[PDB]
Amino acid sequence: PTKIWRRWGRKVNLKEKRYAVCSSIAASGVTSLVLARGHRISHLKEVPLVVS
Amino acid sequence: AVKKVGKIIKKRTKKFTRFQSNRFMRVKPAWRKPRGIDCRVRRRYKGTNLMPSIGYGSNKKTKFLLPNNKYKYVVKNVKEMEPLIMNHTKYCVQIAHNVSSKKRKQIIERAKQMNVSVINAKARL
Amino acid sequence: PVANVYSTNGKNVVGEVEIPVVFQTPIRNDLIQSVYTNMSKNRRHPY
Amino acid sequence: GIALKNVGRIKKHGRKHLVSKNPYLRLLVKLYNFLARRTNANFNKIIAKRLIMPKRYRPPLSLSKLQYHMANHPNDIAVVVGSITDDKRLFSLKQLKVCALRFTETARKRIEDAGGECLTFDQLALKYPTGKKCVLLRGPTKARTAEKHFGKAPGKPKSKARPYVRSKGRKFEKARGRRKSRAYKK
Amino acid sequence: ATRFKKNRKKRGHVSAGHGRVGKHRKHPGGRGKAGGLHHMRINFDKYHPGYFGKVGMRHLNLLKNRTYCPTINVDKLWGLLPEEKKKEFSENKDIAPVIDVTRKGYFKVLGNGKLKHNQPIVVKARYFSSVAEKKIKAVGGQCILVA
Amino acid sequence: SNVSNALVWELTRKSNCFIKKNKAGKKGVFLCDPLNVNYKNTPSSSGLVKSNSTNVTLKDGKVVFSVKVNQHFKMKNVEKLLQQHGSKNKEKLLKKYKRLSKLY
Amino acid sequence: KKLDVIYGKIHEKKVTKKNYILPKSIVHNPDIYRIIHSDKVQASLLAKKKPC
RNA sequence: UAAAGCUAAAUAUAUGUAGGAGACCGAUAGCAAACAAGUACCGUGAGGGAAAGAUGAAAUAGUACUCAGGAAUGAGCAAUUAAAUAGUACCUGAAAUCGUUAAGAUGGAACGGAUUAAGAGAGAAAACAAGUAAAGAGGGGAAU
RNA sequence: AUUUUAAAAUUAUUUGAAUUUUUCUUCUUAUAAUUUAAGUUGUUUCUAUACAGUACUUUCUUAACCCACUCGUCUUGAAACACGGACCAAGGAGUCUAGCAAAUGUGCAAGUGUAUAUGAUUCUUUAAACAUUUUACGCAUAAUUAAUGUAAUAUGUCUAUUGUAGAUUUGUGCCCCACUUUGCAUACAAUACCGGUAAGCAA
RNA sequence: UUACCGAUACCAAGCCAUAAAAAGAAGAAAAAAUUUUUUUUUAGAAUCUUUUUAUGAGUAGAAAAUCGUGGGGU
Repeated sequence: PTKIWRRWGRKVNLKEKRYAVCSSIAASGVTSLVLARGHRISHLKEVPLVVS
Repeated sequence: AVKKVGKIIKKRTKKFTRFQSNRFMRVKPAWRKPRGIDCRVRRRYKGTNLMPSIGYGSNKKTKFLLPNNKYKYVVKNVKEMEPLIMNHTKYCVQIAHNVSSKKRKQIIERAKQMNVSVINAKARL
Repeated sequence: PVANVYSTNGKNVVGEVEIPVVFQTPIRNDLIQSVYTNMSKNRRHPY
Repeated sequence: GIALKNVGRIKKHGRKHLVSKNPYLRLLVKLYNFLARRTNANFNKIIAKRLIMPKRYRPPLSLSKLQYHMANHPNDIAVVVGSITDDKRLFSLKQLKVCALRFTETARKRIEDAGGECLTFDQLALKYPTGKKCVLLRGPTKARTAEKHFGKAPGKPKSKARPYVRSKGRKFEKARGRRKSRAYKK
Repeated sequence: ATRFKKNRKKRGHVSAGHGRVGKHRKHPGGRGKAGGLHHMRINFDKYHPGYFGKVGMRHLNLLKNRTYCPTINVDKLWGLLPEEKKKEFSENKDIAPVIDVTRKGYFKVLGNGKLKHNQPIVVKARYFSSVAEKKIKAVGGQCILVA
Repeated sequence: SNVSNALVWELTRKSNCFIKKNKAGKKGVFLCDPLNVNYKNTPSSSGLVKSNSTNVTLKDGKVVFSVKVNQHFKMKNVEKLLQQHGSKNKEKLLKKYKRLSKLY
Repeated sequence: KKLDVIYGKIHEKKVTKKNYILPKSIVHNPDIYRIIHSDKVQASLLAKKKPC
């Protein structure tokens, strides 16, 4: 019988979490990755796109 | 017995059937390896239900192609047929079962003007 | 290494900015995937 | 029927592929597999093999042992397929050119402050593609605590294996079989 | 995790990898640490030599704070302090560092390792090893007892 | 630096919005980047791996010629355009375009 | 602009992630084919051999 | 500073009530109970304790009329509905089991493996003909 | 798409020689071709000048020759005169938590894990994410002894114990090799030093 | 004394997989019509590609790679 004391959550190393966030930002900065993830970005000028 | 159609060798036809599936209704013919203890088929007794083995595998130069010497590719709309624009000689197309009559007609006409053969071309008409 | 800044009207480019060094970290799709699975496990409701 | 060993198939042991799905390490393994194939260099063959090893066979090498191993030839470059860790017991460093998989922040800072330089394996492949003046080093692959429990069982005569215990006071695994006063000793 | 489990790969194999002969029964050797000295004695003596019996006298209520004392060896005293200050103390011979290891969290200074030759250093600690003090004043330093 | 064509291929060889496996006829895998001339899932053909690449594809029923930074344009015209933005591949592109032109 | 502040450059008191250092890479430049095509290692390579 | 006394908060809540949720179950599952369920029913008693959801958008469309029948029913040239082989045991409607028709086999089992042969069903996506000239319908692209 | 090449053989010319003395004698000199090299090629028919038939492909049903005991299971041994199974559907069995270890992946590294908790224009999601005013705690960083306790070369040297093999490196005989140079990991030993116990001395 | 028949063994050849090995990170080929067209192809995925050799029973037991099902992100 399913019990409520299953390991629902996971403790993640803070350094590993920060690494993951940094790598996600870096990946968002490269065009081929943003194209490969599924966004239709063929027409925006640059991928690290910043607005006023 | 092997069958040869040009370069295509099928090392065996009459696919393997599960042991005793002929005389038990609850035993479906889908192949299962008889684990057994005194199992006849597992022991490879003569004259009963031989087991599949990798030796029957077909030549990998002609492994997946249809009787038309073309690999089948299943498509759901007109946009999945773009890659065949430069594979028309080695791929044939097949429309997915759940595609409606308009998408079917559109796929057929696009394949015809791409001169890509269609397997189930006369379905739902 | 700079990025152009654009106006809310896309037709213009306003003063560019320098790309933060955080964009130079290793990309590490395996690490991102594993950390993601472990992290996404944390919002589950019990049954 | 033929009477062969292992039915005639040569059996190799150990790793055959990289297990880590780290894209940079995969790129590095590709580069050094190509280098090992295309050059004759046993240097590159060894590096290609070592990049593949598990963590326990890429142990850290401290700064003190690095600079001790590179004492006699000072103008060469030391290549380690593990990590380089700092050694607080070391008082001074001196001008080390070290290629390594990774450097801890303290070790990197200390090496640059001493004036040497830290190199990655792609830079090593760029500048010394054959391994001229390059000394292959590795840390202690058997110093780790897991090996302290391995070998002859603790209980076999003259065995040095550490037992598995909750704690290590006087009342844990220390009475009968570990001293002459209680039956026997070890 | 459950789809990576080894039992899944024995799904149609009758015995589930537990033997057609010996079977998987429930506690066929006993529960927990039952058979030590009787039928698990080889395991107990081969892997846990000194398990049985008692040695020593009892300490009734311990109060570990009384005898708590962390140790540091002399070879890490210089690494306790930052690199630039290490260089300063090395270049200047008229000044010495005074390090209170008790503040860093160490109560006893032990004597393992080598101190730098002709480099004085004054160490404050609650306890000192004999060889630790010998090395400290061999390099021209001093040990100061604090509490 | 941080990225490379090889590194991009390492990241995108498997996980991709453009990859189409052939589940039924098992042998094919197609890569359908906007800059993939032939739809091979290959670092030498993948338009998101290549530094510069040109191809022709039909969009909303119109054939458009594309160059990789990411320029778009609407047979003689295609030859002139290919000469203008050109870096065997040219002939393959021409024949692909001539096959595309026969599409409604 | 705040990304540099958050991740260590131009530190300010309550914004910079305290004592966090951006992850470094195993490789310095991942263009392994450019390094292979570099003339120093092209001169290093032996002549191409032949298969069975 | 015992042998007299009071005292809020931080704490717990398989109960009751009321809110809100979920990588939960989906009618042999989920509570025993999705329903007239702690019900029907059983036991002298303490107690034990089920089965059972689904027409259709709409019955404010639930089958009118005729014929034959004692009637139940059945049939229709009749009828609601998009549909009645959705007719109230009503969505879909599997298998076991049985009926009708057709084809075949048939000397104390039946089935099967392997190889062919004879029949009978299906079939053209390789299992011939690209182009060429004409006339008929169409569709697109570029060219002002 | 840079060995179906080169060579070998053969044919036709060609230079010289040799010899078994020549209509297949051998050895090369050159050229040109061939294949006996350097894994099957050609011709003619038919299918057929068709659009699916009486042909061809295929499924099924029936025969025929040869073969074929009832599966699961315990067992040395099952077709068993061993047990379970009339049939069909649906359900039906190594899981969850704690704790330990090994393995491997990942981060950081003499450190590592920010525990409970706090904050903060985040308060559908969010019960998650994010954060932590320059000695909380665990594990590790030092062992050993019942224990008072004691605690790792040792200031001649920022040096890093000694051997025997041994990876790598350096030279002389950018690619083989014997001597040189360096001596990772590790293995086998030797040495010191720490704790305990003996023995000797002992203010 | 001969000949013959006779295996899932032996031999030659093909193919499948397993193991190991040799090696590898860009240029036009043919054919059919009539110089000009038309038809095919014109490769480069490193747990990959090409080629080579040997090998293949298996309960209990172990591992890898595959095939499916409910639900969740993309």
